[PDB]
Parts: sequence; structure tokens; C-alpha cells
Amino acid sequence: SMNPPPPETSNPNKPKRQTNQLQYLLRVVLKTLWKHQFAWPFQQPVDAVKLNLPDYYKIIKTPMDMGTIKKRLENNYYWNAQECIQDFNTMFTNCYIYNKPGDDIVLMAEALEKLFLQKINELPTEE
Ligand SMILES: CC(=O)Nc1cccc(-c2ccc3c(c2)[C@H](NC(=O)OC(C)C)C[C@H](C)N3C(C)=O)c1
Repeated sequence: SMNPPPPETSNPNKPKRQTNQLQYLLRVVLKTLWKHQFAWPFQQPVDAVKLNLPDYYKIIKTPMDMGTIKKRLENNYYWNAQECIQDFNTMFTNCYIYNKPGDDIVLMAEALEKLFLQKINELPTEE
């Protein structure tokens, strides 16, 4: 089995905007998570071919990862901050679907999620 194509990251057919919340999501939330010790398995799509995981995309039908999120923010792909927050949540939930609770990668994801949740509690005001 092949990997699926990665998620879309740009779309000229959607209107674009910059907002305080979107800027915060890139400059604070994504930046902080990206630099974390345990970021790296989450910094690009799961390469199921390289990892020899033929069942990964048999269950995970909405893949998401921080590399995709980073590009989406850079490309003004999201109009509303909650679209981006949803993508982070999807990334965490995928990890907790495919992987057994307590396993190494799950512990890594939970540490990242903790930091994510702290940063989201400090989201700036809406326009
Ligand atoms: C040495 C090595 O593991 N090099 C490597 C290279 C690139 C990506 C990944 C990589 C990418 C994604 C994931 C995993 C590994 C996890 N398997 C695993 O040993 O995780 C360790 C980091 C505890 C499996 C799981 C499918 N996963 C996620 C995020 O749900 C791994």
C-alpha cells in the first residue's frame, strides 16, 4: 500500500484573512509545540510506507500533522482559528486511535497536548 497524498495546504478559491488568533496560533502555539523535544514524529504526515504500517491508513481517514498545520497557517488556509484548533485536535485523536494507551508515542503526544491546551487557554481576543 502507498501513502495517501498529504492534506491540502493552499487553496486560492477560499477567501483569506489575517487575524489576531491566527497569528497567535502560528507564532505561539505552533512555534512552541514545534520546538518541543517530542515534536518530531508530528512534524510531517505519518509515512506508513517507511514505517511499514499497512494498517495505519486503513483506520486513520482524517490524517493531520503539524507540518500540514504550519503550511496551512503560512498559506492563510484557515479563516477561523477554530479550524486550525480542530486540526491539532485531529492530530492528537489520530495518535490515540492507532496507538495503544500508555505506549511511547502516546505519552509523547499527551505531553504535547498538555502544552497545546495551555496555549489555547491564552488565545487573544477576537475582532
Ligand atoms: C527511530 C524512529 O522511530 N524513527 C521515525 C522516523 C520518522 C517518523 C517516526 C514516527 C512517526 C509517526 C509515528 C511513529 C513514528 C510511531 N512509532 C514510533 O516508534 O514512535 C516513536 C517516536 C516512539 C508510530 C505512529 C504511527 N506514529 C504516530 C505519530 O502516531 C519514527
